[PDB]
Amino acid sequence: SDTLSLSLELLQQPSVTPIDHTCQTIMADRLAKVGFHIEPMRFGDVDNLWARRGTEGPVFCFAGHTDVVPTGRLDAWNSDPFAPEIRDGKLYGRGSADMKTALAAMVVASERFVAKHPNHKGSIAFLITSDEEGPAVNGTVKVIETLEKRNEKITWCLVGEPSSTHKLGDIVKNGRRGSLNAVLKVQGKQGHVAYPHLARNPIHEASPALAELCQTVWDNGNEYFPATSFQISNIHAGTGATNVIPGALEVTFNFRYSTEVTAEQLKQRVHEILDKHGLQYEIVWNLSGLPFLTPVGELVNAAQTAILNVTGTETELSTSGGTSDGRFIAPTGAQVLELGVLNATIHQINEHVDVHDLDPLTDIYEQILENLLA
Amino acid sequence: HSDTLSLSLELLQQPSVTPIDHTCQTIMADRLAKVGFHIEPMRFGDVDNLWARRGTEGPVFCFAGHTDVVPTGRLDAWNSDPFAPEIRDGKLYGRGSADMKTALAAMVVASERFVAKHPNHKGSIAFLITSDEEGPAVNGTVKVIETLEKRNEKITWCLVGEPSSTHKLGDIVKNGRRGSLNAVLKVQGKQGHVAYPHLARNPIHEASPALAELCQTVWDNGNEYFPATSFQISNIHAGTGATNVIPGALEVTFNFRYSTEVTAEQLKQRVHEILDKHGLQYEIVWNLSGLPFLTPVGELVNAAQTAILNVTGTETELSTSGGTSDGRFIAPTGAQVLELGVLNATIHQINEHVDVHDLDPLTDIYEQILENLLAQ
Ligand SMILES: [Zn+2]
Ligand SMILES: [Zn+2]
Ligand SMILES: [Zn+2]
Ligand SMILES: [Zn+2]
Repeated sequence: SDTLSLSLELLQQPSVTPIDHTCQTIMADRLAKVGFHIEPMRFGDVDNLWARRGTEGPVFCFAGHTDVVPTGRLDAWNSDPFAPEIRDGKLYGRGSADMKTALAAMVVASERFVAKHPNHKGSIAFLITSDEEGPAVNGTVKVIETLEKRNEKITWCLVGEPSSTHKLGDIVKNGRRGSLNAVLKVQGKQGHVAYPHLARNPIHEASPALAELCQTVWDNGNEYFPATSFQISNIHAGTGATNVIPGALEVTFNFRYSTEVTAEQLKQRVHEILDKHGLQYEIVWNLSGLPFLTPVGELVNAAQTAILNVTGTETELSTSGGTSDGRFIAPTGAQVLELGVLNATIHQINEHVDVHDLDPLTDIYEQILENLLA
Repeated sequence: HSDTLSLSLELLQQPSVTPIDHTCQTIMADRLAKVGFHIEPMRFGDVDNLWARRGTEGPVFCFAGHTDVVPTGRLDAWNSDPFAPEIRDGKLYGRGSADMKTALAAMVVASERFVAKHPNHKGSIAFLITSDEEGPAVNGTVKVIETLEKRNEKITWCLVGEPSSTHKLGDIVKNGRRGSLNAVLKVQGKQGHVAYPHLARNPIHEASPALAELCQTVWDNGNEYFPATSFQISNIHAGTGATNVIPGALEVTFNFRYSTEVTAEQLKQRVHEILDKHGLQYEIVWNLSGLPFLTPVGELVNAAQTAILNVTGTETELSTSGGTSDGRFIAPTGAQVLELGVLNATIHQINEHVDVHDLDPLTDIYEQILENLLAQ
């Protein structure tokens, strides 16, 4: 499996956002040998790659990221997350599902495709970033900004995110809910634990609020998007002393919202709940991504037939899960479709992917090239 | 100008964050040694301790206290360096300025004056000082007492210099304290993607309602001797910093200051009862810092009431409120215990400070306590 060997090379590079750690170079060196122009695009602390074979339309673009989320408790892993290994037909390692394996399949499919169909029409392109998981202010958004400024349009973009639920290709995504982040800093007053009346415990004041937020029903979603969901990712207060009341509480949370609400409606409803609990705080909001929905067209069609032909599965469209760089690509007018491995273990400890899906996914991606460009 | 202020500054300049003594006990010993106190340093683990004693016969009066201070943190919220003591509009600012280096200084100066005035005093005077009172406190005063007890060296009266006062100097003295039970609760979740919560277990979400209940729970109503049991969460942590990752675990550090209406095992049983109710998967590591204690009202209280009234015109009042102290380790021996010090208004806070006008009076009080117990 050429996909497996390339997967391992990428998986061995520790690439926690926004580190690339040679990943885009490894890819570029492959692509450069099969007629792709290599155009790296550094933006601050982020590395990006625009690779393109052909100068005429239509333009098919494979999108993805080389960065991975933090590993977590290193002693909770059964094997080093940056030392990939197979164990009972399962490939373990951070990025094994989200999404270094897809990256590899896109490259091998591209190579195999160019070999059997060298005089194909249109162009094939790769838009790869090293900051998709984080702020994403210097990633794919800046690449698009550059492409748009020189009128370089993408017709079809297939983001190799892990779209599947139960079996490979059972789900493909043409849209996504929005993503709204917040860092809440609740102010109290540092003091002695045995003299709470002379202090303000932020953990105590915020408790009822966090409890309320966690149970609050935001919307019921709609026929295109699941309901808005609330999640607290981080919470911190205190430095260690058991007899000291902390002066502040930091709470980091996020909304994945449907088109039934706007970032502004959510913000206002959240301040309204914090005000209701008589809190003294400050929030720093950040709109990570807008809800988006691209049209169902030939990319969806090419993918329905490729999936059915490789796996015998009837795929189903969805906007579920997280979001992707498709939010920065969709505004250009390209049809966006996400297709990858199972998302069962993404961002989890002992993240893995079934080896039996690597070659199929590679084949699926190859056949999509054939249906759209030959 | 004040000898008490002067020594206060000297002690204050030493960054003695639990359990680093940073020469404080040496500063104190060098002075006590010049007025007949034998100096017996007792280092246990990484904790320094001082048993200083003048005399070999009873009764035995003991000044107790700690040189360690709670952490400062480079918060920048400090108007002046916490280990660079200074005065502003008659207030001495610095970490430990109230808890409790000013008292240490006052005890030493009172001892020096008492000895100069009454060289032929009866009984003995001793200082039992530790560098770990604010922390785990396993290698501190508890060990000194283990040592004294094993060689039948008994303390009659023990005056702890913790900041006992509420509004004005010596308005409150404490002969007892509530217990102190600590816990580090680790709620076990399952790390994952925030947008795929059904495939994970957010421990912050699960614990949220349980914590909320713990904060609103009525543990007891206390009694005529002790205020009601209080619960406080001191620290809470989950997640590395990523916004799209559900953390695998939540760590919650909390404490109970409890009355004699409940026992540590009763509290422990209700907490698990409440956590299990919310269907949490967790482990708790408990640590009993101190048992509730109440010593008898005797000669020491009488000497303190008199001393205080004569110095400030204030009638002190008994109490077991606030936190706890090393009296919890001295009380089991039979010593009458009484805590008397400066205001506790700013202890464990940023910009901790003490009203300078209380230093000389506190010193006079200590000296008079000595006079009322060991002179006539
Ligand atoms: Zn991804
Ligand atoms: Zn991800
Ligand atoms: Zn103290
Ligand atoms: Zn203290």
